[PDB]
Amino acid sequence: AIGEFMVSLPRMVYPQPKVLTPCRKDVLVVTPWLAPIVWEGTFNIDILNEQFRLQNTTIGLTVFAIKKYVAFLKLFLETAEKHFMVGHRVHYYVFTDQPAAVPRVTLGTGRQLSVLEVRAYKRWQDVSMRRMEMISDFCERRFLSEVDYLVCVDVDMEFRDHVGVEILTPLFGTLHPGFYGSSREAFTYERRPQSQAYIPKDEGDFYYGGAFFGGSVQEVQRLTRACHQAMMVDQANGIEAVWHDESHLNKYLLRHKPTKVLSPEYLWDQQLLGWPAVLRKLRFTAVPKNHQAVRNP
Amino acid sequence: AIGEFMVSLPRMVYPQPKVLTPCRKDVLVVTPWLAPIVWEGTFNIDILNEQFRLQNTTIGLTVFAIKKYVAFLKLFLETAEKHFMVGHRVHYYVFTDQPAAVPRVTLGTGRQLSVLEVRAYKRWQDVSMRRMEMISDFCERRFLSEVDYLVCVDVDMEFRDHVGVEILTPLFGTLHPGFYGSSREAFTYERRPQSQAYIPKDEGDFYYGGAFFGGSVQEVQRLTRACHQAMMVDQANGIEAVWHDESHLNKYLLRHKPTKVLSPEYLWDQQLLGWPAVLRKLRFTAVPKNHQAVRNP
Ligand SMILES: CCCCCCCCO[C@@H]1O[C@H](CO)[C@H](O)[C@H](O)[C@H]1O[C@@H]1O[C@@H](C)[C@@H](O)[C@@H](O)[C@@H]1O
Ligand SMILES: CCCCCCCCO[C@@H]1O[C@H](CO)[C@H](O)[C@H](O)[C@H]1O[C@@H]1O[C@@H](C)[C@@H](O)[C@@H](O)[C@@H]1O
Ligand SMILES: O=c1ccn([C@@H]2O[C@H](COP(=O)(O)OP(=O)(O)O)[C@@H](O)[C@H]2O)c(=O)[nH]1
Ligand SMILES: O=c1ccn([C@@H]2O[C@H](COP(=O)(O)OP(=O)(O)O)[C@@H](O)[C@H]2O)c(=O)[nH]1
Ligand SMILES: [Mn+2]
Ligand SMILES: [Mn+2]
Repeated sequence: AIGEFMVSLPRMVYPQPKVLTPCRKDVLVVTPWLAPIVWEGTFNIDILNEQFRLQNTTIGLTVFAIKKYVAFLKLFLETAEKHFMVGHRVHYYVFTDQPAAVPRVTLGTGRQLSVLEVRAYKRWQDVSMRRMEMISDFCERRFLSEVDYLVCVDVDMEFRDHVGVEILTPLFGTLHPGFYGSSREAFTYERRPQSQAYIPKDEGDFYYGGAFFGGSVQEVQRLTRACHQAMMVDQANGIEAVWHDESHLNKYLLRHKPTKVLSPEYLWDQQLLGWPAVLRKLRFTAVPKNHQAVRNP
Repeated sequence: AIGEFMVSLPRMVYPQPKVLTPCRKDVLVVTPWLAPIVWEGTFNIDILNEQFRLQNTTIGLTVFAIKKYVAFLKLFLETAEKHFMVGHRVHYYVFTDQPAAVPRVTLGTGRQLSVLEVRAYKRWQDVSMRRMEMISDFCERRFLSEVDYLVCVDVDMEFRDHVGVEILTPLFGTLHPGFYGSSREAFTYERRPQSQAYIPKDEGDFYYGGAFFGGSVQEVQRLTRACHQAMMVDQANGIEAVWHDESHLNKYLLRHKPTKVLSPEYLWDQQLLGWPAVLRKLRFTAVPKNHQAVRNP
């Protein structure tokens, strides 16, 4: 459940926080709207685990595995078992056009998997974009009754290190690995004024990755609903945003500030971008793929 | 109101946050439980003002002016008018044993003051401690149906700089100005295990000042009820905590982590402590007083 009130912790022994020592001297750890930016070194996971366990927190994890992308599920789920929310209640939701192709994966106690059969769109752009509509629909159909928080990710990925309750908050986005160090004019926002996802060169906080966002079920429902509606308006106007659902996610989070922002520890591609010193851990990373081959028959 | 969901902001022009530049290099700006620690340089007040105005936020401010402390009201209120939550709805609650002695203070638009008549205790310790009971009682009688957040402060103080919506959150405490750089072993927590306020030497995050705390009405009601109840247990057991209400406030916030922590900018004494480099602003500060003279006939 999401408790309405602060919870009471038992006695705990851990190092005292140091007021006169910054937890990181190399990165921004809070946004100008006072949302934590989650980097290793900023959180004590034992405290957070207590707070969230005391509320019997249940986390849904949504993933789409349409057409050839069912091949990514085995490694995705096996690594999630090792690294994602261990110790907490987890409900995986695998959206797929091929229920029988979902691999058998042994789950830890308190963890379960639902397969949600959905239609496959022809264009990969549509498959990716229609995730917003499908997530929104199932929030009403299933998620509101079943989980407290939703975490919505790409399937062509693997967990390599801890991804836990430190990310949970009403609404979160994740710094895109290609742009965390970029100025807002280099951000690949949709720049056509006619698009609902339009963002001018003098606006923008961060470039958030479409591959990892989430929040309470109610906030994720609103975000996904609003993004879908924006895409439908664009469609009616003959427009498709440069980066599809990610463009609309960025517009949404520009205007509705997330209450936490995850660092690129949470969304990385090691082959493409290496391992900068600023990343103490690589938690959730790309799996090599041949885009053209895997996206088409 | 305290909106259920994130609000939508209009277009805004402000400097882009810099992921690879820490906002402060000299202080901790986030706790190990991912609560912001509020210092100048961590927040953009324009973004926060928009967020809270869109919710039509009403902030209540409680202050006790019992016996000779009515003398502090004029400067307290006149400076609050210049610096506290300007632009937002404010409801001052002045608890006093002398309603007729409350000074006439001119208020800006959207701001109101209520005088709550309460009993005077003989001992200054009891006057200070009974604030918990009194705030708790009025949370139910009045604050629940009248304001969104409550801010509870000492009266022997003046505002010298901005104190605004950046502090608002479900539950906040403030770093005591005397001890922000101290190790936990040095904190003047209650150390007798016979007291409900007991905290052993290997526990403690910060030493919070009893002169400035707050949060949602519901969280403040819980904190103040719990502190009063603990004080009554100690009294039945023949013990009074070393620092009275502050000792209990500290035990409470140790076990129920605050969702923001305010830096000593928000609670200072310049005569005692000067103006250290770590304080870029001095926002709410002690008015000199002769403790013995003002606390007794
Ligand atoms: C100034 C920096 C210039 C260099 C930026 C380098 C990374 C670009 O990244 C792409 O960025 C797009 C938005 O602009 C989409 O998010 C796309 O999905 C993403 O590629 C995906 O994520 C990537 C991390 C890779 O895994 C790629 O294979 C994926 O297709
Ligand atoms: C290692 C540092 C050694 C030096 C510490 C110097 C500040 C001490 O502070 C007192 O601390 C107490 C708890 O231990 C109570 O909070 C007391 O109300 C407070 O004095 C109040 O607040 C102070 C800021 C002053 O305004 C004082 O006049 C007040 O009575
Ligand atoms: O044929 C497809 C194309 C994409 N997707 C889903 O849409 C996500 C985003 O697509 P992709 O990973 O190819 O985008 P990229 O990361 O390269 O931008 C994938 O992770 C899958 O979950 C899918 O299931 N089948
Ligand atoms: O005779 C008194 C003593 C205490 N107080 C209230 O209790 C608060 C805390 O007492 P005080 O400021 O004297 O404590 P200190 O800050 O010195 O520790 C004061 O700000 C007043 O609001 C009061 O109204 N009358
Ligand atoms: Mn992907
Ligand atoms: Mn005082």
